[PDB]
Amino acid sequence: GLKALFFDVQGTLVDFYSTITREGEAFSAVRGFQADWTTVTEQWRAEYRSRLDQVIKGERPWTTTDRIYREALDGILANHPWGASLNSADRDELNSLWSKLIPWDDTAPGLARLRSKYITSTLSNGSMASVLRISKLGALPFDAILTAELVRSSKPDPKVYQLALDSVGIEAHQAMMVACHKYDLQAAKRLGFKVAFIARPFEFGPNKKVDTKPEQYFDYYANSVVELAGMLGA
Amino acid sequence: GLKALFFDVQGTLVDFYSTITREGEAFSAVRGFQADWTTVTEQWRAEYRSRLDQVIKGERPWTTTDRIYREALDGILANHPWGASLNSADRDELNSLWSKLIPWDDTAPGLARLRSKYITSTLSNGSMASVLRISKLGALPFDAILTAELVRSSKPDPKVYQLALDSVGIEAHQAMMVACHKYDLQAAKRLGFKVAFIARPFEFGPNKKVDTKPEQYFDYYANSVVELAGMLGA
Repeated sequence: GLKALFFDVQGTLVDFYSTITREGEAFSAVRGFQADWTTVTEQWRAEYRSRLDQVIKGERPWTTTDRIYREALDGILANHPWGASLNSADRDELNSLWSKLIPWDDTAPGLARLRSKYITSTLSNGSMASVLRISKLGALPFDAILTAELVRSSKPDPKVYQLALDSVGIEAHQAMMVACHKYDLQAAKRLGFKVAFIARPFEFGPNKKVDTKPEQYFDYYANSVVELAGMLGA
Repeated sequence: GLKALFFDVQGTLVDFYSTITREGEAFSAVRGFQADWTTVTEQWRAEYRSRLDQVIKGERPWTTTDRIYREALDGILANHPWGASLNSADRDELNSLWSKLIPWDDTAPGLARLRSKYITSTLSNGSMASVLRISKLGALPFDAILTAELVRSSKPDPKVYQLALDSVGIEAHQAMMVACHKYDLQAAKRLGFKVAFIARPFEFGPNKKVDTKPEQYFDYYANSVVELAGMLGA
């Protein structure tokens, strides 16, 4: 990280857990039902992985992640009674959430600092649509917005890390990946990137354990974007 | 136009003529010679687009616009008596100016104001790296940077404007094209965009004339970005 930092978004920068469980509470109660939004979040994400692997395994073909979440919702709604009462336009509204995820309280100030010293960009699996709307809404400054949609792929596919470099015009040794997911940081480190870990102990909500162990290949390890800004001289 | 705005960059938002003629005027000073930076500019932009046209046709493998300008520089430099004295690091410098184009005075505040009411992004023909770099340099605020290198093409190719709708999630009638070039707005309007024309009479410097007539098919017609912000109520 001597010229540009690339920031994973979901979990790393934004709280999808709180977003689905709180906004979904406004959705449920207003339709007269109560839903287990903690379970729904899980089945939706897991149903998004498996529906992504198949997208990465090569049999099921590429679609924007906004379309992946929306088809995943039809699968998991079928394992809830109330899912049947939601029409197709109800589920569009429910799916819209992923373009609305909430920042962690350190994301905006640490993004602002770092960009005062660096080129900053997203490198996320979300849609460009969602990631653009997530940053505008949450006031997150970025010099640019890149997602895996632009290469029709998915991290940890090297096509995706190459796009970071190509779109900013730098060598790997000049870039650093910022993610709370260690798989992401290995693929980047395989490819020569510098890497920073932001520990996100509540990524998946209050009752779950996450993996926040340090690791030697980590160039930096931080509990917030602001702390990472401090170790990088911003 | 009611949800998102897209801006052409060269000519429309940044003063490339001043950039080359000023910064270019200092490049020779450091090295002890003189040139017509006006003449170089015209030849350079011209050879670039001719070579560009050989990649659109496919008769020439696709290269980045930065690579494309770097080769054009070699071709035009043959015609000037100070050319042989620029080694290839001298020319790499010279080529770095296309990522340093200076905003027009109005550009920064109008984009700051127009981003308060709409989603906004570049949609220019240059490279991502250049466009990202000019924006960060001129402190120009955008929710996202898009160029036609993201689809290995160039305006008025319809992909380029589709890619605008795809990334933001909006259809063409809620999107607006902004440019000082009429070929660009002609395409945006056939594809259902609203279109705003920005008149840039000094685009090519003092001793030239520029067609900046209004048109029936323009949705808006302004002499600055801050003027266009005023007309859109921002």
